Amino acid sequence: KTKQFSQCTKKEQCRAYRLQNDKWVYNSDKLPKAAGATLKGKLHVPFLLADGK
Amino acid sequence: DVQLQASGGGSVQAGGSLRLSCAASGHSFANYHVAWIRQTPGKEREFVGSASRRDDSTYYADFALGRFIISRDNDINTAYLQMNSLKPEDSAVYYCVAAVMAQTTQGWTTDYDLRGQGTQVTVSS
Repeated sequence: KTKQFSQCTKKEQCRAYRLQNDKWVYNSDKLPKAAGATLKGKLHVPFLLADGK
Repeated sequence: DVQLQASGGGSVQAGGSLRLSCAASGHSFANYHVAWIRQTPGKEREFVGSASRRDDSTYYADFALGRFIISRDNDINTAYLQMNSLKPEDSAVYYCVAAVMAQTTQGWTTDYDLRGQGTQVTVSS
């Protein structure tokens, strides 16, 4: 909804955020964490070390 | 003790004007958000308006817009509320609250970092 907000004049007085529910991410330190239990599964790591000739 | 002392009220006919002052004794308003709270008898304290020195902004309630003005004079560490066009519904006691950021300005403030004694305003029809 393209909703305006009166009483605010200068745009950098505040900001706007983005929200998403699916499409999870790796536990990278370059992002801020979400709120609540931060865990909804685990995945496997391809290219594991193994013996060879 | 850092105390806020409000004054400037009284009884005035409807449609007039008044100017309330509340000053701080013990500390200055140099780093305080000033918010005015009104308490009519028989109901709960209602937000009136707030002013911020950090962004020089002023927030006003629905009934307060177009009639009330908030100004600050840090030289004599006081906050002024100049209202005009009095109405009978405006008769109540007024306090001013001084707070150090802390996001206390979310709707109902109900924090009172610094609480002061209020002054009574009567509006006669």
